[PDB]
Amino acid sequence: TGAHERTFLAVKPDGVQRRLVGEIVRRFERKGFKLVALKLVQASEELLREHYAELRERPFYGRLVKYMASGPVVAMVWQGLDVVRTSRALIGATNPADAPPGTIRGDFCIEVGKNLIHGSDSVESARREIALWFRADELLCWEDSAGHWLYE
Amino acid sequence: TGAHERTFLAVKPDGVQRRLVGEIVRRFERKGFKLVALKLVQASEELLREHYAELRERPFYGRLVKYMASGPVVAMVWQGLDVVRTSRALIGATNPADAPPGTIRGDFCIEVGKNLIHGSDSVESARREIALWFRADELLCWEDSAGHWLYE
Amino acid sequence: TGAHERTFLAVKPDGVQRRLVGEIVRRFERKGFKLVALKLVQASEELLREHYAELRERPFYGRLVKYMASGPVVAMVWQGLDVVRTSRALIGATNPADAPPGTIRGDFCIEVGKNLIHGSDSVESARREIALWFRADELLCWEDSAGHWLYE
Amino acid sequence: TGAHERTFLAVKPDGVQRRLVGEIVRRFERKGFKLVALKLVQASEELLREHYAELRERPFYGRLVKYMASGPVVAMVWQGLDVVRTSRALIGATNPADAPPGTIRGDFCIEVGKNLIHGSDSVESARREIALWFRADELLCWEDSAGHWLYE
Amino acid sequence: TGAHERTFLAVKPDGVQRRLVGEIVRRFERKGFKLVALKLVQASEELLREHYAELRERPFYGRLVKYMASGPVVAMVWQGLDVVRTSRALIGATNPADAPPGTIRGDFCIEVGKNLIHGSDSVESARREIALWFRADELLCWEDSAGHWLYE
Amino acid sequence: TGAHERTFLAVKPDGVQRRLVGEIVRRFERKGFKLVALKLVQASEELLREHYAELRERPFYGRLVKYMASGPVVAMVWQGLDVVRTSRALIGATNPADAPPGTIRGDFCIEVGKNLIHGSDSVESARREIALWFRADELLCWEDSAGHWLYE
Ligand SMILES: Nc1ncnc2c1ncn2[C@@H]1O[C@H](COP(=O)(O)OP(=O)(O)O)[C@@H](O)[C@H]1O
Ligand SMILES: Nc1ncnc2c1ncn2[C@@H]1O[C@H](COP(=O)(O)OP(=O)(O)O)[C@@H](O)[C@H]1O
Ligand SMILES: Nc1ncnc2c1ncn2[C@@H]1O[C@H](COP(=O)(O)OP(=O)(O)O)[C@@H](O)[C@H]1O
Ligand SMILES: Nc1ncnc2c1ncn2[C@@H]1O[C@H](COP(=O)(O)OP(=O)(O)O)[C@@H](O)[C@H]1O
Ligand SMILES: Nc1ncnc2c1ncn2[C@@H]1O[C@H](COP(=O)(O)OP(=O)(O)O)[C@@H](O)[C@H]1O
Ligand SMILES: Nc1ncnc2c1ncn2[C@@H]1O[C@H](COP(=O)(O)OP(=O)(O)O)[C@@H](O)[C@H]1O
Ligand SMILES: [Mg+2]
Ligand SMILES: [Mg+2]
Ligand SMILES: [Mg+2]
Ligand SMILES: [Mg+2]
Ligand SMILES: [Mg+2]
Ligand SMILES: [Mg+2]
Repeated sequence: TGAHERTFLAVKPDGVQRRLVGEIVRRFERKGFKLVALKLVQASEELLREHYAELRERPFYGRLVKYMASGPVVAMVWQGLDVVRTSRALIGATNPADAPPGTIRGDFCIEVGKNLIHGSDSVESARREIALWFRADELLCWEDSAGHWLYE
Repeated sequence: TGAHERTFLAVKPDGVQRRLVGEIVRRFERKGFKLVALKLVQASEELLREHYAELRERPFYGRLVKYMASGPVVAMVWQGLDVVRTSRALIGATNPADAPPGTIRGDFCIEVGKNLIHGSDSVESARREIALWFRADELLCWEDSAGHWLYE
Repeated sequence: TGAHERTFLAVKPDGVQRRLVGEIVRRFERKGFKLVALKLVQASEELLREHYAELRERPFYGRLVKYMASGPVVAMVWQGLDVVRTSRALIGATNPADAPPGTIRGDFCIEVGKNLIHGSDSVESARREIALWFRADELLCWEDSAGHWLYE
Repeated sequence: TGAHERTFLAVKPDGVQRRLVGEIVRRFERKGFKLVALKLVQASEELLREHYAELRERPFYGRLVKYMASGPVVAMVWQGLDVVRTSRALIGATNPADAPPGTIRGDFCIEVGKNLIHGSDSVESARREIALWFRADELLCWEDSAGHWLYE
Repeated sequence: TGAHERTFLAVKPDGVQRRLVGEIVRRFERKGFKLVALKLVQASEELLREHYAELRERPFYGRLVKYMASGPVVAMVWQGLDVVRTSRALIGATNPADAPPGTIRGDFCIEVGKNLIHGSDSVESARREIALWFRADELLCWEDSAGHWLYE
Repeated sequence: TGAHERTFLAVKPDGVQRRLVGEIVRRFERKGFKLVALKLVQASEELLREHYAELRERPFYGRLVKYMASGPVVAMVWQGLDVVRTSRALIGATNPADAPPGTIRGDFCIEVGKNLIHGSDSVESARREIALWFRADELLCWEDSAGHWLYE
């Protein structure tokens, strides 16, 4: 897919509550990525248990699911070259204490449980997460007039 | 409704294309308003013709509808005291040439046909537009921890 | 006093709680005014009752005093030409609904009771307020290297 | 000329010294205007005396000319619909004390002699000033990919 | 102390003179740390010689003390989990040439002697510096309504 | 030359088209570097072939030259201690995928061909590039009043 690669990002409840949705979106916009889906949702525990299926054996799993179900999240899909890996780099390490200044977590967060945002960790994860959170008809193709200035 | 008043805002295609979605959202966030719904959509001509029903006899109606249907828009609902009138003030006059610096249109736009954003013009318009664009289950009630610092 | 005019500003508890101290300070810094005093304090009811002596007959007086005593404020003195009147303009109208975008209240606030900041309303008020909140030895004289580029 | 209208702007020495060149340029860029010329120069007294010929009888003329010749200025030409009048609005009133917050002078200046920037006051003034400061071969025609999103 | 850990920061004279006090405070605010003390002061040589006691053998010690005593500084205490180590990371390396973009020194400074800010290098250093610069009654306890969104 | 070291930077056509000229200039301004030359130009292929002489055997050379000649660039000279190496660090790695957040390319770009800006790679390169792009009389000496706060 190359430049058509996509990732799933979600602003977590702490990001909404601390009024950082615009700030986060703006960082992906200024980087050059293309927004292809967006909605504010209250995720069910059922969806979240599937979202985090791979973490089912971790001791924080129960609390992570409860937390993510506790308030609104902003679900998003972004498109562009290497968007999965690059998004992860813009977000910064899982634990904000390891995330350098300049990253979202490095600039805005302190603790692993309140780290503002989720990003898919691979192309395959993004495929799964996009399908889980969004119908095909919520993913928009639009002609991106900036593309000429971001890509050869 | 008082502090529960709501308005409908939409970032128009020019706002998406020029990468101002985050910028716009951030201005409503920093003002203190509560985001209660959000989605990126491709609006149909049918929806837009009803959205702009009051302008049906004006000669720009056709091209307004075509333009708004020509690319993705970011549909939003914001909640708070006097949110309809205050949102209109943050956005600025219809014609950007009359919108002072500090407003969205005053800072970011030049011409009336490319003026970035729609806001409801009254509480009754907001009522109609919210129902037209969003189901009840897309409008989220969340406990706003900032509310104590915005309201008495 | 001319360019030596001074005003008293205070970031109110809502400004501290919403993390807008730096934002506010930065607006006075970028304007060209000279910071001559600064401290984070918890104001007593006794001080606040005198600070707001002129409002003693108003129905919001009791609640205003209690609120301002309820949490830390950032007390400040700024110096420069016409600083009292210009600070009031940067802050915006008492009621944020009347404060245009570009002002502190217009950009960041909604309601008259949670309006972020106090500014002296006149040179006489500033005289009184500066004396009430700060000792002479908390007001600092420093050689301002920017002064040649702000003043003729 | 319509959307091909042009104005002459100059960041004055105080704007260079206070490091606000980027800030100012960014405000015209975000507004949608097209940059068609730009250079850092040290203007001669001869040029400045002609630039300000209409102010020759005013008491500040001598000091204005000397000051503008005392350091580098950033000379610019911007193009777009109503750019002369709109530029003046973004800049704000001559005397910064009358320039509201949101404008360049309202946000960044205090005194009439140190007011950061010059803008042409009319289409005829811009014609004269552009010719005086720039050769025809310093004014660049480029295909503006944003134009589709700023104009009908 | 965990989340009650505290560090001492000081904006040095160059930070005040270049008008970066707001900018610096804003970076600590947006990170989530809690401001518990703040004042603008002119530090004595006596205090500064003790502040920098560990550097007494170094060749820049005399000049460092003189410089820090030469103009106002903004003394601060910040509270939060791992605040001492994280503050140092937000500030960046001692020598700004080694401080990456995104850090305060990486974004705003060039030279080791003009590096904007001091931060305690350990919990014990912070304890000592807090006691040296502030009385107990200048350190404020306030109920932090954002804490729920920064900490588990 | 020490603090008199100079580098050549150029905002490439993508930086002009995406409206990031002010943003880029502002980063060099806030760092403390001194702007000593600036112009918007349309570079000839002849000049660009010499500019990029060392890359003549690389497969992108033809397309790089054509691209850089295809639209306006903003040519600049900046002065200060270690400005060549530090500029390169602020810009970030050639390939934006390797450029961390906080850098220009890390924040604003995706692909190596659309990476916003050129910076000299050494003191000798800067010497050559400055002479190639600018006459001696376009390089300005001005007294930098901020220098006392950037340098010891
Ligand atoms: N030790 C922990 N305690 C609490 N929450 C944790 C912990 N480790 C991870 N989490 C949370 O779970 C989320 C998912 O964990 P994981 O998938 O391993 O990391 P990532 O989100 O970086 O892919 C994290 O982003 C974080 O909010
Ligand atoms: N003369 C015009 N030509 C083109 N578009 C127009 C014209 N007048 C208004 N419009 C467009 O129609 C939209 C709706 O018009 P109106 O409802 O009167 O204004 P507003 O959006 O400020 O409530 C405007 O926001 C603008 O984009
Ligand atoms: N009607 C009101 N209800 C609640 N609080 C009010 C009301 N009017 C004023 N206040 C509060 O009292 C403060 C002081 O009032 P006043 O001195 O008249 O205004 P200002 O602060 O603009 O000088 C206001 O800034 C506001 O926070
Ligand atoms: N009384 C004054 N003292 C000092 N400088 C002044 C005075 N009046 C005007 N100036 C300066 O002269 C410039 C040109 O004056 P004028 O052309 O009337 O204003 P404008 O710049 O708004 O077109 C102003 O921008 C200001 O910098
Ligand atoms: N070689 C030097 N020349 C001048 N000043 C220096 C030098 N090295 C360090 N300093 C200054 O002394 C301060 C204290 O030194 P040190 O305690 O090592 O650094 P830090 O502030 O990073 O803990 C530095 O922040 C810097 O301003
Ligand atoms: N593989 C490539 N494909 C396309 N363009 C490239 C490639 N490698 C380099 N370039 C472009 O050519 C410019 C010059 O390359 P080079 O001089 O090696 O890098 P730098 O700009 O870091 O000094 C780069 O900045 C980039 O825009
Ligand atoms: Mg994960
Ligand atoms: Mg309307
Ligand atoms: Mg009052
Ligand atoms: Mg004039
Ligand atoms: Mg130290
Ligand atoms: Mg190179």
